[PDB]
Amino acid sequence: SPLERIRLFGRAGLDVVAALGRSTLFLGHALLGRRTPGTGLHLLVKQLYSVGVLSLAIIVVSGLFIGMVLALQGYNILISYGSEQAVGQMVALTLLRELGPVVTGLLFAGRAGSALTAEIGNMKATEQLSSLEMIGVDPLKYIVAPRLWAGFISMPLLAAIFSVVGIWGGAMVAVDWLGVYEGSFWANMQNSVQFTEDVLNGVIKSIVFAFVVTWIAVYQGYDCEPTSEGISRATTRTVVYASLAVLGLDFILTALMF
Amino acid sequence: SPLERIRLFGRAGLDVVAALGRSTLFLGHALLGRRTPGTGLHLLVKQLYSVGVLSLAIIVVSGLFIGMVLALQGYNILISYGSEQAVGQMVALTLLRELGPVVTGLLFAGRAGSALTAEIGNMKATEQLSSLEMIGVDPLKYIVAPRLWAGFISMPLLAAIFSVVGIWGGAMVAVDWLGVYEGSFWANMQNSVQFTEDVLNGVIKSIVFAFVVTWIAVYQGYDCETSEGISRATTRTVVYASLAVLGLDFILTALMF
Amino acid sequence: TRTLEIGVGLFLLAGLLALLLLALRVSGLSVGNAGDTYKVYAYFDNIAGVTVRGKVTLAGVTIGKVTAVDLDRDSYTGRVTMEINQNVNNLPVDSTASILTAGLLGEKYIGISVGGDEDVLKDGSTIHDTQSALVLEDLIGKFLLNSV
Amino acid sequence: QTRTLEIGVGLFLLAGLLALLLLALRVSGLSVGNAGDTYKVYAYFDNIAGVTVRGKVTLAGVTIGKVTAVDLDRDSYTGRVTMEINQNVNNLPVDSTASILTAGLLGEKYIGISVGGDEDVLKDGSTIHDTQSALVLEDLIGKFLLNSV
Amino acid sequence: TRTLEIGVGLFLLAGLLALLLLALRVSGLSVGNAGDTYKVYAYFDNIAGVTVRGKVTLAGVTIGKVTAVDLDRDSYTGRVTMEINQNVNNLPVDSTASILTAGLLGEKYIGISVGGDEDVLKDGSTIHDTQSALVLEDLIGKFLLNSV
Amino acid sequence: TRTLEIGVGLFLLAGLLALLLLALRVSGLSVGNAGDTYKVYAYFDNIAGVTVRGKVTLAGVTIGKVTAVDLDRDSYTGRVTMEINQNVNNLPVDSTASILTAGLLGEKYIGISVGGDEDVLKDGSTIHDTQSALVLEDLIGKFLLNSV
Amino acid sequence: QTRTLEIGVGLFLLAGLLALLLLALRVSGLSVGNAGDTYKVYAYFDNIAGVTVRGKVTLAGVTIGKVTAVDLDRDSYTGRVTMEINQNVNNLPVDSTASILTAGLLGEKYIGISVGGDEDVLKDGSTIHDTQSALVLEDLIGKFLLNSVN
Amino acid sequence: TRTLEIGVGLFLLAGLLALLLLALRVSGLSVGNAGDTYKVYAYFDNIAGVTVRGKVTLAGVTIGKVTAVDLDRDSYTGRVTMEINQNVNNLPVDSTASILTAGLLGEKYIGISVGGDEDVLKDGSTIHDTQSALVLEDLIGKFLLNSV
Ligand SMILES: CCCCCCCCCCCCCCCC(=O)OC[C@H](COP(=O)(O)O)OC(=O)CCCCCCCCCCCCCCC
Ligand SMILES: CCCCCCCCCCCCCCCC(=O)OC[C@H](COP(=O)(O)O)OC(=O)CCCCCCCCCCCCCCC
Repeated sequence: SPLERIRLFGRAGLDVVAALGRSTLFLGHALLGRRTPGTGLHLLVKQLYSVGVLSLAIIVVSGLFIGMVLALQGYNILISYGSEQAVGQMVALTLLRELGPVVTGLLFAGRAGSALTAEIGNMKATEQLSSLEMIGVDPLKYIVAPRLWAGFISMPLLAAIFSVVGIWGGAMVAVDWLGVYEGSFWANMQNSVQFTEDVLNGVIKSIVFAFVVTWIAVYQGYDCEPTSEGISRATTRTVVYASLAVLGLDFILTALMF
Repeated sequence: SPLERIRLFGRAGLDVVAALGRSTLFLGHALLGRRTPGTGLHLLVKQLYSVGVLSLAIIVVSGLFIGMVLALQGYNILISYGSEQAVGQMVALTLLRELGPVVTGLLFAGRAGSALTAEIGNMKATEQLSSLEMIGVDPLKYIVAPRLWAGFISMPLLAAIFSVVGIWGGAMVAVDWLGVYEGSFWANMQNSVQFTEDVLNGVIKSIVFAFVVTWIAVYQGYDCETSEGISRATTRTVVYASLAVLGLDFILTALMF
Repeated sequence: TRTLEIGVGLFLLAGLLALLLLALRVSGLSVGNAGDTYKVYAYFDNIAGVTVRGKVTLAGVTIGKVTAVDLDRDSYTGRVTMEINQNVNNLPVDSTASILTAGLLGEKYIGISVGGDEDVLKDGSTIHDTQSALVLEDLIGKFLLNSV
Repeated sequence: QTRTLEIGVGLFLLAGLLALLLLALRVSGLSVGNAGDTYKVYAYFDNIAGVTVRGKVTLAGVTIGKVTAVDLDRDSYTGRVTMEINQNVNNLPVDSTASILTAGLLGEKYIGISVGGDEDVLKDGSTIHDTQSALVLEDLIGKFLLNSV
Repeated sequence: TRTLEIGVGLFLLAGLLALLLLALRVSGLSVGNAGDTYKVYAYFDNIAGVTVRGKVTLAGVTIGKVTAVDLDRDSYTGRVTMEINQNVNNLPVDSTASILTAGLLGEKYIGISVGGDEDVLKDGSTIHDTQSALVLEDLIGKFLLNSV
Repeated sequence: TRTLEIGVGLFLLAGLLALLLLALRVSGLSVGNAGDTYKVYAYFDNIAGVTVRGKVTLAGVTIGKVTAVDLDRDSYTGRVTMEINQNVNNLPVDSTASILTAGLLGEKYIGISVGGDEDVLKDGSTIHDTQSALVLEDLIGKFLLNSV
Repeated sequence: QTRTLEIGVGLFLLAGLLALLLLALRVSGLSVGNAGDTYKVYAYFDNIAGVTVRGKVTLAGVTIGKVTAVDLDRDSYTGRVTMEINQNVNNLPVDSTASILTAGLLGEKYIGISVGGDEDVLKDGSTIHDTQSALVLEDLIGKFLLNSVN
Repeated sequence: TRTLEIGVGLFLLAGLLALLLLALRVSGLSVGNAGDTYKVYAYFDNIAGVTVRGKVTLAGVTIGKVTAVDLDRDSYTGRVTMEINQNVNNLPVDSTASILTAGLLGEKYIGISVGGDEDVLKDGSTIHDTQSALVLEDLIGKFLLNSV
């Protein structure tokens, strides 16, 4: 029914904001509720291994590939102008203030934005997440709080590693594959980036996603209906919403500081 | 134990080079095996609705956002070069030559590279596929062949729509808030875009990691084990498809700058 | 009031259809650009760099956008059709047009120059006199190779 | 009634998200601890070819403010530029002449204000009476450099 | 069902529209706003920066697109083959096809004059006279060395 | 287990080392490139293209950067505050700083031409003699309308 | 034995990826028929400031070929430039001079070729003996600014 | 099945170590003894567009590189050092070394005119007579501001 079709559309629209409110309530209860008996730093270490260290190969190979792509592309574009000796400035500018954090968002929200959701989802749907409440250990401060704290402090480091490897792998193609002066590359690079305006800007732009990607990647896993299909649908809702959030919040955070 | 770890690493190295073989044989059986009794075009339409039309609300908004980002950024890096008019010849180059076709891969392989493998793995887990061979219908050419054909002919259209919306967003933000002369903007853009080396280049660049994203999104779901198996296969296909988007991006742009 | 909350569906549609209209609102006008623009025509001898949608200017400030360019098959001159803002309507007929250059490299934009006479305009009329656009050829071919 | 609280918090945070409009949201464009408010001023020119809004108005080179309005008067057909000047500088005499200079050789054309000399400073919300136009390439070339040869 | 087919058809049409828009409204090709066009040959003693896909023009309005350049293996001249929109064919044969640098540092395009009122054209014929391509050398190799 | 704890530690230290490498080997940050040196003031008549962090120089080789630009409301002139390399402490007071464009169209920097005097520098004193920056308008506006 | 076939076709696919498509190496462009067969030409100049490699060599503006390399003739202490010409255009006489020209006003310096006047055409592997050098903003302004103005 | 399991494992490890060794070899690829490039000094009065790692050349072709620039504390003038490929070792001392501008706007480089004929060089010596780089101001400041 068309009127019931609009009813269902409005229902989904209100469900979205209801879920957003439930999600921020869940994040509040997770980050600063109380110190549960089972809580410890070993949790954070295990998750930092499950979220960051496992996501190192993907992000490093991505950095190398996207870096040599950025270089081999700009060198063509700069060849017509003649300032190819400034290619090093280009990759260190785009892959460090815009394409660095954005791609490492689209990618950290792909591996650890889906692995996290599927993991704690399969937790919820095998009662492993409920059986923690019977033992008394609040699941938030034990199952998700280390996920949140291992996403907050592992996506910025991933973005830094990604930008470093991308810059280096852009040099490795501009220099030893397309032949520009390596010294010129590095020199013209470190004269036009203005750390306090581009490097720290990219780091803040990456932190804001790190907060908004590991929050909608662990909520969407703590909220999926407990079945084998609700989980396979949540590990797609989280990738969609996290790529969308990376893009949108990067648009905001670059309009906030050009 | 060191020696057992080396044995396991060699085993994984033989597996990944054998999986590519099994995946290639699966793609072969899927695309040009025979004509299964239950196939048709209705399947292609249905899976084109699940792969493409449901993945419109993500990549269109992504195109808008990355377009205004590309403009609002280049103009800032060009305000000090004096050529703030070349913004048109930028949001129609970066968002066309490399970033626009690639991000559509990094994103299509997140919405329909993961939902595809989940929908085609949970099928294997709920015995759907195994219950299709008993009816006599080849599961490959009924369940996975329409996925392949809905990924081949819906990622390039996704990339084209993404690039169009990105160009228009870069325009809207380049003229409204940046005040760049709309005339010179569209002029420089239309002039220095060189269709045969940028538009068709982006389109073939998109077809490559369409064929390669829908291939490893469908296979990784036709070859997964249980809910824990699929919940891992979807992560595996998201990772492998982002990797095969970026790697194929490098390999392709190296063949045509 | 949940059956009443079908109205939020309309709150979203009217908020999305408004976004659609804003997407087609790309004209740069609220009260400033044109409001309700009005036509005028001009005949130049050379319009080298006045590709369509370029800004027209009186005393520098923009007035409208050149709507189209035309090669008048009669005399092979450039008849440009340009739109003018509503509020600006005191432009006398003897106000002659000329093709200035954006800065020193930017593409050419046309401007008008008030000459001053009673009969203002007709907004559908045309401009008779004008000064053509320069060209780095005639400037050195007819004024550098000519006397030096 | 948990949906009530969830929707309440969801709206209270969607507001804080749309509290990031970020489209001329901070009408002051430097920081949260700089000077702040600004004075207004107008000038009447004969040609303002390149005075695109949000540019720079300066004195002796140091930026003083930005151009806000580029209006045109219907009566005299002269461009009226409405700019603002930072609060710290408020001591510019009325006889100061505004002239449009071209940054470098091709850079964005800014409006400088050469100080004359008088006791009465300004109303800072009033207009300027004198000026010097912006030398456009075409009219200049055709008039003078063509006249010599 | 049918909503499925309508949705997928709309999506396919949107993809094809996006492809055609990226082609035409961004680059432009044989397909596009322009219809049929006729070729014309011309002989320049030099075509310094003239590349394909320039803007052959008259009085500023675009007349078409240059198609091919060649060094005539007999006279060592620049044979330029260009396209002219059929919207304008009234141009005379006995005109001058000059090259002009756009603005100050724009693309070196081709302008043509009006050749009196003689036999109009064959639209596939050649041109008689043309002003060669100016460069920095033919100027600053005579008027700065062998002059004041 | 400590079997993986080093892995987390190793790659966290790798991330932090990458942050430091981005902040140091790409930006020349406060690790030490030029020491803690003292400022010097200069009074000009026009500082148009003198942005922050310019390249204050002598004989072409870089000396340091300008820290601040100011409009001293008393005489309405340009107060530029620039840092001088501390080891370079032989710049006499009679030396004059002039605003020069870098080459032909580079950013407007200031360069200090040595005058030569016994007393050298307070490193915090002001300069007196200078040649203010050129401006196209005043230049072509006083040497084209009168001379030729 | 099926795993053997799987790994075999896997190696085959990896070979199809690496050998045929990757390695971004030696050009087979028209290596069978309809080729260009670029031929070398030497030219001695006095200043080749903006004649870096991969530039353009042209006659009357239409590109004739590209510049292969540049070097310093140790004995002459002058610039030597080696550039290629397509075998289709083999009608350029010997006394045809080369000249460094600037594209537009700022476009990179290419090598134009002014035709000669002898009947001996070329060898396409020979040299060019007479030419005109390039200009340089400093020596140029250094000549006619303080000698014919003051 | 196991005699070749760890065999292909070690084959892959060898391939990976070869790849890592290929990656590491960028920084200091094969510089060794700087090939056959040896230092030589130069003095100038003003070197504006001469930054580190600039270009040096003779007759246009690159001769080597521009090593470093500095300010001598005594004469308050600019010293610069450059590395010269030994393939050219016939550059006499009376050879001049001026500053030129790449094309017309490209970054300033150092060109060397071979000069006369005398004792050639020790590649570690110091060139003596030369001409500085033009600065825009003084030109228009003494040829326009004074003569025309
Ligand atoms: C020109 C105008 C156009 C510009 C539009 C602006 C868009 C702004 C960007 C949109 C945000 C995308 C998020 C998508 C997620 C979603 O839809 O949300 C969808 C889900 C609910 O969906 P379900 O139906 O599946 O439950 O909600 C959530 O997951 C809740 C978490 C969302 C977090 C939102 C972002 C918070 C911002 C925090 C910034 C402050 C950080 C600073 C800390 C240091
Ligand atoms: C114009 C030319 C036309 C282009 C032709 C397209 C080529 C297609 C090749 C795609 C290969 C993927 C096959 C399917 C994979 C699969 O399903 O197989 C999936 C299996 C998974 O096995 P597991 O079960 O063990 O996880 O293996 C993979 O995950 C493969 C990862 C995909 C990575 C592809 C990247 C290729 C480019 C690499 C860059 C090279 C580095 C060099 C840089 C210096």
